[PDB]
Amino acid sequence: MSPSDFLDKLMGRTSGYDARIRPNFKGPPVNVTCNIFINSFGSIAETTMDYRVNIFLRQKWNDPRLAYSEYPDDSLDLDPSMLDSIWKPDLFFANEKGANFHEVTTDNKLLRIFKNGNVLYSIRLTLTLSCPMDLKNFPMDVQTCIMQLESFGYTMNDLIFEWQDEAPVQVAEGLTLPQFLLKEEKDLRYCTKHYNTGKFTCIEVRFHLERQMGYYLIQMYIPSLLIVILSWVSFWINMDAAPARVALGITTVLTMTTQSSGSRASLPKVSYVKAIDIWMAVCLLFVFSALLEYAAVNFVSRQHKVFIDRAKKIDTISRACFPLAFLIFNIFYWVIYKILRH
Amino acid sequence: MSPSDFLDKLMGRTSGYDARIRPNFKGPPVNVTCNIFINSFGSIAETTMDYRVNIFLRQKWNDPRLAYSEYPDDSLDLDPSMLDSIWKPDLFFANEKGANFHEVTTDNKLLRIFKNGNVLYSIRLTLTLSCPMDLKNFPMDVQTCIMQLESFGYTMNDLIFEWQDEAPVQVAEGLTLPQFLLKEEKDLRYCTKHYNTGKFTCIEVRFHLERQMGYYLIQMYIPSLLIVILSWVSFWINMDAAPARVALGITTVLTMTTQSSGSRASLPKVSYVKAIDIWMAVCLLFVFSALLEYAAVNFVSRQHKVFIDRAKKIDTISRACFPLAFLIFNIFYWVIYKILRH
Amino acid sequence: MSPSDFLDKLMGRTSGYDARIRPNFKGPPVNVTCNIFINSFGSIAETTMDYRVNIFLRQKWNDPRLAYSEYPDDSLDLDPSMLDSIWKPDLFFANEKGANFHEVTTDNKLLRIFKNGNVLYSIRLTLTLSCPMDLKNFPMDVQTCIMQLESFGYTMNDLIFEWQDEAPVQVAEGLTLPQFLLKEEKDLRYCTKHYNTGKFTCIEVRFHLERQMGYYLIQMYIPSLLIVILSWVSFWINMDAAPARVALGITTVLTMTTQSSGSRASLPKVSYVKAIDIWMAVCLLFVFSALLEYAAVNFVSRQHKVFIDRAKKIDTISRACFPLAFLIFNIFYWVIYKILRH
Amino acid sequence: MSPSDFLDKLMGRTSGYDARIRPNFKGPPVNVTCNIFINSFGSIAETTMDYRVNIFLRQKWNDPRLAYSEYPDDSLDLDPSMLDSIWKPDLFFANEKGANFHEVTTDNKLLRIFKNGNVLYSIRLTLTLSCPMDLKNFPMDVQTCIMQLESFGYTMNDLIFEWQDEAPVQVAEGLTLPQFLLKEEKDLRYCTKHYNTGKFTCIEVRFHLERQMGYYLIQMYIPSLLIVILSWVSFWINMDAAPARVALGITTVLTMTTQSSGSRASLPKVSYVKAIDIWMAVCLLFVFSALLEYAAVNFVSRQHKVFIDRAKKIDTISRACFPLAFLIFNIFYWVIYKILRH
Amino acid sequence: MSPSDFLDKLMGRTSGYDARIRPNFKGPPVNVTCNIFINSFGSIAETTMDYRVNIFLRQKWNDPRLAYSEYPDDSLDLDPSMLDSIWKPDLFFANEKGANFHEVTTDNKLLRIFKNGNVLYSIRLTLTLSCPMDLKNFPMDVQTCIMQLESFGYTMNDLIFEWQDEAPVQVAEGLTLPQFLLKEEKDLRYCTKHYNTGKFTCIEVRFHLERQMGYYLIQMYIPSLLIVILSWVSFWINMDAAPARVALGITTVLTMTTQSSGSRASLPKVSYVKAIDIWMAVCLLFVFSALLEYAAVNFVSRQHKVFIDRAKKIDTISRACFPLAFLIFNIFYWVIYKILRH
Ligand SMILES: *[C@@H]1O[C@H](CO)[C@@H](O[C@@H]2O[C@H](CO)[C@@H](O)[C@H](O)[C@H]2NC(C)=O)[C@H](O)[C@H]1NC(C)=O
Ligand SMILES: *[C@@H]1O[C@H](CO)[C@@H](O[C@@H]2O[C@H](CO)[C@@H](O)[C@H](O)[C@H]2NC(C)=O)[C@H](O)[C@H]1NC(C)=O
Ligand SMILES: *[C@@H]1O[C@H](CO)[C@@H](O[C@@H]2O[C@H](CO)[C@@H](O)[C@H](O)[C@H]2NC(C)=O)[C@H](O)[C@H]1NC(C)=O
Ligand SMILES: *[C@@H]1O[C@H](CO)[C@@H](O[C@@H]2O[C@H](CO)[C@@H](O)[C@H](O)[C@H]2NC(C)=O)[C@H](O)[C@H]1NC(C)=O
Ligand SMILES: *[C@@H]1O[C@H](CO)[C@@H](O[C@@H]2O[C@H](CO)[C@@H](O)[C@H](O)[C@H]2NC(C)=O)[C@H](O)[C@H]1NC(C)=O
Repeated sequence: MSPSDFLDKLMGRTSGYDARIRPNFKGPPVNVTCNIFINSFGSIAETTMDYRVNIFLRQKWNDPRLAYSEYPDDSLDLDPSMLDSIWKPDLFFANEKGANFHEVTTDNKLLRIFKNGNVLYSIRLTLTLSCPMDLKNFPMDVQTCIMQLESFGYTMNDLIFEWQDEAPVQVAEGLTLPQFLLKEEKDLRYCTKHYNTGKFTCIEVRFHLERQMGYYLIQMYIPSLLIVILSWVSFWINMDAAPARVALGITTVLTMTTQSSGSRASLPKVSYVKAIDIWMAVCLLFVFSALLEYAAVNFVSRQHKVFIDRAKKIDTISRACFPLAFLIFNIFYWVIYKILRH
Repeated sequence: MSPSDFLDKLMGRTSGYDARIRPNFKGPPVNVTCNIFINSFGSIAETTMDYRVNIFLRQKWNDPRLAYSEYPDDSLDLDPSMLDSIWKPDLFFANEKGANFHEVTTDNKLLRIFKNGNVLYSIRLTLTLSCPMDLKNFPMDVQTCIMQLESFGYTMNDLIFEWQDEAPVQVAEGLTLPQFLLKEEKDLRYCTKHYNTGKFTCIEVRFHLERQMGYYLIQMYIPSLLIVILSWVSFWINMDAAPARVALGITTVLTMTTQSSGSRASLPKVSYVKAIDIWMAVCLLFVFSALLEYAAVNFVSRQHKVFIDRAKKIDTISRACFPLAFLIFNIFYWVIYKILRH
Repeated sequence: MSPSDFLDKLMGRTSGYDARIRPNFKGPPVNVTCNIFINSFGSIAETTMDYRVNIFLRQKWNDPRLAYSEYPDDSLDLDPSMLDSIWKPDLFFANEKGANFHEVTTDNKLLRIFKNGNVLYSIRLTLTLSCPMDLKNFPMDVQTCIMQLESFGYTMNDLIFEWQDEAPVQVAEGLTLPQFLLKEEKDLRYCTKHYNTGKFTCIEVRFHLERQMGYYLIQMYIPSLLIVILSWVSFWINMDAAPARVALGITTVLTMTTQSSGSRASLPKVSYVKAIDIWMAVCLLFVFSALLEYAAVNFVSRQHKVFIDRAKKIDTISRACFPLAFLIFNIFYWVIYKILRH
Repeated sequence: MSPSDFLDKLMGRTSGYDARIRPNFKGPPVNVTCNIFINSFGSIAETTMDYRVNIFLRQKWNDPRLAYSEYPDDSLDLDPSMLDSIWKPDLFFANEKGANFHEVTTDNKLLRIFKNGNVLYSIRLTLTLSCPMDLKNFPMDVQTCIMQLESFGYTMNDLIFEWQDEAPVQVAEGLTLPQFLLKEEKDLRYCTKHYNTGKFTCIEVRFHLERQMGYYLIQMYIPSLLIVILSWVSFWINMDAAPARVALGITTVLTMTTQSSGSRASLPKVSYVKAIDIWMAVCLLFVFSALLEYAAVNFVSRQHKVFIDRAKKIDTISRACFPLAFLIFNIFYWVIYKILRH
Repeated sequence: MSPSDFLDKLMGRTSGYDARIRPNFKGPPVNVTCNIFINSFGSIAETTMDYRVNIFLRQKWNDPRLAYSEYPDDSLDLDPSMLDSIWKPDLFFANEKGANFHEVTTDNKLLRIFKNGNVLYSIRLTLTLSCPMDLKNFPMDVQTCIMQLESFGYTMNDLIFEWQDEAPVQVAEGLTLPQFLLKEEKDLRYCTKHYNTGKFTCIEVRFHLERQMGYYLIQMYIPSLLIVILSWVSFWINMDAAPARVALGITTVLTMTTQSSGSRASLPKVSYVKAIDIWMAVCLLFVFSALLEYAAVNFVSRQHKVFIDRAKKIDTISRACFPLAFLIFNIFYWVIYKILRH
């Protein structure tokens, strides 16, 4: 017998199957088991606070009205064009901003019915899910991206969503990200919603992303430290070398400003302060104070042996004072961003 | 009895229900109560003057032709595919530039009919609403974003829109914005339209957004002030140090110009003047005048004891005159932008 | 009687109404009166030469086959889903690159039929209309944007388009533009097309846009003038101060180049010369000549009393010669761009 | 008689017209004459190698099965909704990456049938056609854009495409391009394809685009030449002026680097060398050699009358040697890019 | 006889053809032979890790139920509108993020049936395929782009995909890429998938892309080397020339920083270190050490004949030491990136 003809007998008007009535309409709720396979992951943007995924979604549930025993085959396949003749759960993604299905060649959907009445429903789709980001410690920050699966109009006494026991969420190997690193550990939660109407089923997954630091370390932190160090060689130059010392100080200030201005074009645009901003401001303050040191030294010396000793004392003190304060600032800055980060 | 079969009897040709005829076609107008739940908020742009939202819209009204008493159930659910068989209000958003519905998995729409005839209609959609912006005080500015709900072809004697009493507008917790802060207070208005045809119902909501200032303060205002201060140390250098003083002045001017040029790439593009532009121009004028001070001083001295006293008097006067004028400008600038802002 | 049932009798097969036959098929042409209400205006781009509008379009014409007298009501409303059962003009926008209708909630369309047979047809749509731009005087330029309404396949002996007498075009209050100013005066034209087939009806509107100048004046013209002025203080420095004068000249040249390079990132990208480009080049030429003046002066002096007088004469002449030529250039530049602009 | 009723008799089941059978199914092939009218032209990009057009396409062919003599009218118009009931050629654009039709108001399509059986089919559509570009001589380059019209599944013994004799291709007046100039001369070709199946008809048009040079000349070539000239004034300064000469040389190098860095942001991004790159590198090499000249001169002089003569000889030789080599390079560079360009 | 009427007899209800039943439903699997012709290739982006293609896909398989002998014609063509009445393989692209078909003029699809029952199915479509990239050696890197063809719901005992023997993959001549070079060699693989359900057929192709180096060599590597060389001329200047030597060193540092900042805007944005970053950092370290050399030399000399000899010894050693270390670094850097690259 034709499988299509058998499916017609199973789900036609003579059978009386109603696609708008859920299975077990009188008694216990329907239990749906879900799996997610992630094919691609990326397009993480802070201007819109969202990311893009391409996933495989599989749902399994039992429909006692679809049980059959006459047909020898143990499974039956349904045409994607007739999927509206069967009951399906009204799943939707809560934090979703855009989605679509895939139609290249044939429609990317599959539905299978077994002898006992179990239904397997696997579909492929692309999502744009929103995720808030903090960026308060931007060079050293960890972000969490979630994905919520919810029912639209069924309460907990009608529909229940559960994760699989073996492997709910899997990620294809070889995926890379230009800016982040996706950790292998994932969390499965129960974010049940409580409204006036009642409780609504909802399951959640969490992804942890860590940002790499090599480019920032080699392109922003090291040159700033080198410029700050170069600003210290003024204290080792003779005090009667004003056209050299003043020029060196002002050119170090200019170099610091050009470095900071160049670094701004390749950073996220936010209105609040970040750790790299704090570092940049402190380096600018250091190279700014280095010039006032020599300004104070030149005035005291010109004032008319005691005067020329006091001017030299300031240089000898500064030679050891400036690196010590810089080191104290460095250790304070690094411990609170590499330890106080959980 | 099947709920779908009962709905067919209620809204079929035998019943004679007409979807193109509003409820109470002869007498009083229809009253519609509206709720809005905001899921996401962002994508605020000044180039296009618009923002993006993802909302839940709920409408409630009474239809006496849909009252039923035979069916034991107190509520009935309608299939989203047959929503064209029932009368719905012709609501639309007046300041909308783009909208779409959501179809991932099942269509994201719901319609419920109660025994007395009340109808609940909840749908999910994404909007692109336009909002004019001023940006005349750009670092310290407050913007207001509105959302207008209007009827397309029904006058006030046929259709009336009202807000809920309990909670018209709600916002999901945890929403963040890269540039603005959304205040918790919202306004509900009655922006009724008066045309030649007649009065048309319209309700409005207002959102207040405040821009943060930490990044601008730490990256634009402070370095400019530091450069202006550095330009003042020329007055404390010996007047016979022309290769030092001239070089310091011209390098401070160059540093100011590089800072201003670097800051321009990360600002909104408008054709009118802003407060940050005023600040930048004043700082440039100060560092420009500092060099002319020394130009005047070098000429008077070379002219051939009275001459060398007059040159020193200018330096001694400038040492106190320049910071005083800068302080006066600072307090004048800050009070009119932090007080005269309502 | 049901209005829908009456409309069925009026426009059914028993009536014999044909939607593919224009009114007055044998005799005089159909006269259509048009109104346009503009809701939003913006997204003006020079890379693609186009702008975006959101408008309300209303058309009115008389159909003698739709006259009715039995029904007491003075007006009848047609369902948007059945709009294909009535004859409508084949209007289209000639300079249009993209358009779409609005479907949020219900379709944004309306059709009304009166007793005498008059038809009112109001619809809402979004356009992307193309407009060529010159940008030859870019800081001080006026652009004109047009909007053409044309018939696709009807000649002047079948279809005629006319503007309203009272108010063809209206603009909603409160619209702002980030770069331009929209003048309140509009033009109504008759841009009838003449082809081999015959004359085709076409009406036109014109919008005048003026660009603001405050940002450009405060950020490009003033700093360049300040740098040019700073380049003149070399003539007031002692001629035996080569490490000061040469450094000041070359640093002014460098500052001019940095200002010009920074200003380029925020300007329209075209391949022809603009007024701001002319100004930038002239300022660079001035600061370039200022250094050659001192180069000539240093050589004549070293050559071995008559020689040291000739060198001083050049400085004394230049002190008055350079600002005079700059002033002459300034007045010549400004009069031809603020007067010869119509 | 109704024209629609006559068309029904002409192309109904009683007539037996088959839309899947080409005219003259047994004998000679069908000859189709094509016209193209271009409404807009632009959006030329090198990152994607494509351009955008909005055109009117007209096709004419003879169908002997559609000849009529009973109806007095000499022409008949077909409804755009019933265009699938008639045979049309399967034309498509070979180098097309994206296309769509226009539906604002009514569908922008037209089909007319004459008494002898001739068919006129005019439609409006938007294309995104791909064009490879070289950019090897980027400031002075000419690009050619093509447009291929091909049949999908008909060989030369079934379908033949021909251009019109009078005016195949026309361009609307007033079109402007921000970067290129469209020449008035166009080419018509026969790019017939030869495959295993057989010969397939294909016609081609070519457009020639020339890039303007005013902006590049006034903003890149002239300032570089001015900086190179400024680097030559070191040879006219006294050899015992090291803090002036060294500073002038290094500042000219820095100015050259800043100019080159600023110019890079507004150029096409390719991985191969361009003429502007060659010019930039040569200018940098010149300003680099100018400093080594003075480095060599200072060492020879300090070495301890014969020594001080040799140092002066180098300066006197360089004063004439450097501009001569620069002039030779200039004429060599310009002749091979303005003559060897065909 | 009409070919459409013959096709109706062949694939109608009287024939009993079922489009949901694969050929040879009881026995051996179906063998499908595939060809791919690439029309365009480009839009390679590292922010989204994907590329765009426009291809022709051809599939051939044998259907014994479609064999015919009555009709004299050796081939029959099927209408694209009725393609759902025939069985087609459920091919899909595994690494695909977006796809669409082409409808300009007629639909771009073709299906032919021969006498023995063979089916030829050629269609045109556009893809957006994802490809991970490394960019760890960014100036000198080779990337591989794949394209996977897979079945959605058929195991290896039902459906098998094979490449053609003669020419599976062909590329149109004249294709260019702004950044890469496409090698002429391609690979054909068998990437069969093993799941819990069973084995699924899958074929793969690989494309090798090489990045050109001319622009990077002429714009980044050469100027950095020139600046490093210019930093070495300090060792040939007299040690008592502090205002010259210090200024030259600090200006070389500033020039290096400006070059590095300018080069950053035109590079891919990643968070890990690249070869160009390593080169930039080493050049900055060299120009940084050159200034400390003179700082050490000036202090030793001022300390108060033995002292003035030790200071000169450092300069004489550095004159040969610095270029030697630079050369060693250069050869080490180039051999490990031009040899250790496979
Ligand atoms: C769906 O799962 C729930 C949870 O296991 C089932 O509800 C339980 O059913 C068992 C019967 O074996 C009862 O003993 C439990 O008390 C039920 N749980 C609760 C909280 O009441 C439910 O039966 C399942 N649905 C179906 C159709 O089997
Ligand atoms: C919709 O609301 C309006 C406003 O309350 C109702 O109009 C009023 O109806 C009451 C009857 O209880 C009258 O006493 C008032 O005079 C009415 N207001 C006005 C301004 O005339 C209207 O009845 C409501 N619609 C329905 C169907 O109940
Ligand atoms: C549409 O408008 C035109 C222009 O007014 C009408 O044509 C005129 O009709 C009057 C009749 O009252 C004649 O006296 C004029 O000579 C006509 N103008 C021309 C140029 O011939 C036309 O009648 C209108 N259409 C309809 C249906 O009334
Ligand atoms: C389409 O055009 C071709 C080319 O002119 C026609 O083929 C020619 O027909 C004439 C008959 O007048 C013959 O004398 C020529 O020998 C034909 N050319 C070739 C190359 O064989 C063809 O007849 C035209 N199609 C129709 C339907 O008229
Ligand atoms: C599809 O191709 C496969 C592989 O060649 C065919 O399977 C083989 O069929 C031959 C019969 O000529 C057997 O001798 C081989 O043992 C088969 N291979 C295996 C691995 O069992 C298959 O018959 C082809 N399908 C059709 C419909 O002809």
